[PDB]
Amino acid sequence: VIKPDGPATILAIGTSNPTNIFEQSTYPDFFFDVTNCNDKTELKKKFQRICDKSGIKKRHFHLTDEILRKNPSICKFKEASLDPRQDIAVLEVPKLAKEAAISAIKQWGQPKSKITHLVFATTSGVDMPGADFQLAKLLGLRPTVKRVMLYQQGCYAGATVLRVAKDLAENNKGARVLVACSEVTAVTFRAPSETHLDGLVGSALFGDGAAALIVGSDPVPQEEKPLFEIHWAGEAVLPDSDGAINGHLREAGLIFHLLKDVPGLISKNIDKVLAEPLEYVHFPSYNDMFWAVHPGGPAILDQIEAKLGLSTDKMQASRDVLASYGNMSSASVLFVLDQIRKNSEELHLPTTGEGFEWGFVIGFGPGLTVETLLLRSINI
Amino acid sequence: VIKPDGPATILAIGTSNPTNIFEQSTYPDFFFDVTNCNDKTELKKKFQRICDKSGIKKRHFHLTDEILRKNPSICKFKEASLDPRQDIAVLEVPKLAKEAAISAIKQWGQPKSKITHLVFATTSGVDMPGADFQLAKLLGLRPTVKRVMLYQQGCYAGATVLRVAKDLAENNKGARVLVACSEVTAVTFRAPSETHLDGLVGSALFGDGAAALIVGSDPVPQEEKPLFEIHWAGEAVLPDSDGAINGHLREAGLIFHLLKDVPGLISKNIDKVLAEPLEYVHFPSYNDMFWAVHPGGPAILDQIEAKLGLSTDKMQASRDVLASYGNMSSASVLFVLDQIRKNSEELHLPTTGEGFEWGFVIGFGPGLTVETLLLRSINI
Ligand SMILES: CC(C)(COP(=O)(O)OP(=O)(O)OC[C@H]1O[C@@H](n2cnc3c(N)ncnc32)[C@H](O)[C@@H]1OP(=O)(O)O)[C@@H](O)C(=O)NCCC(=O)NCCS
Repeated sequence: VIKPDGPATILAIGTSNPTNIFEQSTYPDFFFDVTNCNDKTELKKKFQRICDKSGIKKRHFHLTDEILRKNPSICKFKEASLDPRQDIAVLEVPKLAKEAAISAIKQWGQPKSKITHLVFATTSGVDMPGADFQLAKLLGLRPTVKRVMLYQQGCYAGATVLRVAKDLAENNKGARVLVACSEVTAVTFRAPSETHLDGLVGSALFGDGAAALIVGSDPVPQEEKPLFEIHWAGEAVLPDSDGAINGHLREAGLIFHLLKDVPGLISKNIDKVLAEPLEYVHFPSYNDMFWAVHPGGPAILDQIEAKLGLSTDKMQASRDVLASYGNMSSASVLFVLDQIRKNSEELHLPTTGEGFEWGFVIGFGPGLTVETLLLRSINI
Repeated sequence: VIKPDGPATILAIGTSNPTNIFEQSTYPDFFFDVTNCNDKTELKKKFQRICDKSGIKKRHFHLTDEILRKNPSICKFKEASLDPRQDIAVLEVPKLAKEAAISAIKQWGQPKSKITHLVFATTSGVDMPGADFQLAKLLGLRPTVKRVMLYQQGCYAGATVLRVAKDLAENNKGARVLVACSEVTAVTFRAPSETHLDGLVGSALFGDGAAALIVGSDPVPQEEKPLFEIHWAGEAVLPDSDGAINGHLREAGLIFHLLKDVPGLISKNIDKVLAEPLEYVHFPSYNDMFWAVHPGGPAILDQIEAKLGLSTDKMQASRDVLASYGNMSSASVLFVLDQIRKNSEELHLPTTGEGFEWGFVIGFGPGLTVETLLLRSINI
């Protein structure tokens, strides 16, 4: 059996976001108005404070005043609302991923018939057949596409899809994996409550977006353009982090429980989490590496930056994504990678990874699970 | 980078089921009593006829008369019931898998510390952290265990976990994958209705169970005992099968809709689906192969048997699993593999695959997706 020789390589990155732009400056005005919570004046000041410090400037949402008016239960706190949230999500998640996938396939330059695998991740509702099937059908991929559907994996899923794609691409000759992460906040949209302060954080951070990539080993020279090589993939459940990030798909929708200790737990353990991939590549200085860190919140980026002694330009690509699109869960880290290669091509840098050789793709979510990938950039 | 040489090998199989046995003969009496539908006499006769022709003799359930009385909403048709269904499923799914995993690890003979990967599949509710995290924690596996959580993939998931485990084991040296499939019917439990005849099928067929396997390449001689080798893994979405098995996770739980003839569609296309792996091994006669077909119902086993001209003993292991435990979704096909292996050992057959060299693991579900794996048995 002939197995491919080279590491799993990202051959194309494409992104998409819904067209309805919501400025973070005035998001509390919209948020408290659609959920009929204008009377909760003290809670609005608290949400304004969180939004002002969120590092987010704008977010793209599928949900509008019109869609929330047509589905009033989504605007209610504890009322049965899973059915209309799912009906929106099940349709929009693969549709958004379709636009991201088309852009990734167009950038790749090869026909869609060469796609042998499909890895899809979403935390925006569940359905049978899954979003993976829906995407495959919408794009017109081969009916024999090998699918890996990753439902409800949260914010580390951007890293999980690349970890899964690594093994699929590297173990199958000629395998070209379509990776897709798509998040639509229809299921997580929570009305503000004085009893759910961690729900205000999620409401200030979560945005919509989709990212798609083509991953494959042994790139065909003068045909495919290698962007990043995946050299190591792994994860870690952080000690004493039980219940730090919980998410339950209830009748009222997807309820997130975020403890305030999340940025601190990641900072305390980030050096230990990065220990194994660092030794694989002979301990390069943190400041000699590129960083595609999931913008879970600004406090996570600020505290990883401070704990590791990183120069302020390292977290810039992550902060730019957070500023322009917010926390798009699984999609976020792939948008960061796209921004890293785009900045590199725009500035005519030595490599696709901001001039640096090695880099990290870090995602975090439920567990607390921190998913890490060691990437090598390509010389340009 | 040193990659392993051999194919992904099943090194141990362990199974588990809840202790409450419900005989199929009198199941309609229990079912119509807990759901308060004793007055629906004509529907009871129709359900009795489905249970009598189901090929199922007994099913193991976590749900009892006691648990259903303490959770009245689960016994209702359209009343909001996802919350108590989830509370039960989220706790019981990894607990059942723990028991199956312990049995698999014990049969393997190596410490649990050597497990580098965990692939979990379930259609019995969703949660963040997933059932994968919960299983890893309950077993005390390394905090760095690489996880693949397969939620809501239905009845093909038993084959998907093996396809995923194939690439993980074959692309990583020393990798030992814990495969786990666990199904508890708390979410699929549907009160009988004259307006949901598709629900009667699921009510007559779905049972509880868990199966766990240890998958790895390059077995260390005189330490590990190879049971089956995975040589090919793939899938296919059957033509003109749109909406054949639709499953929606609603407020009232998991609702199934069967818009097409599932057993008829698989039979018509099975020759075409099996074409690629048969080609890999020079088209051996179907009757010279072992069959680990998912016991979705009696019709699928009967119709594949008739279309492919199989001798009656081929579907026996699948029929024995259906008879003893019903349709345990993802877990079923792995129980069949265990039964094929067990029959082979007790009858002192030449191979672990009932004397035959090559064989198929066929899973089917939403799409209509048919997942197939080509396995080679081990000489004993
Ligand atoms: C939420 C966040 C943007 C707030 O900005 P900040 O720079 O931390 O500013 P502060 O911490 O001083 O203020 C945050 C306010 O929200 C509260 N808050 C922050 N995180 C909270 C949480 N997880 N649960 C409840 N309240 C929280 C703080 O207590 C404070 O409330 P206050 O008005 O009574 O003082 C920041 O803490 C952050 O990014 N946190 C991580 C968010 C996260 O975990 N994201 C991943 C989600 S999967």
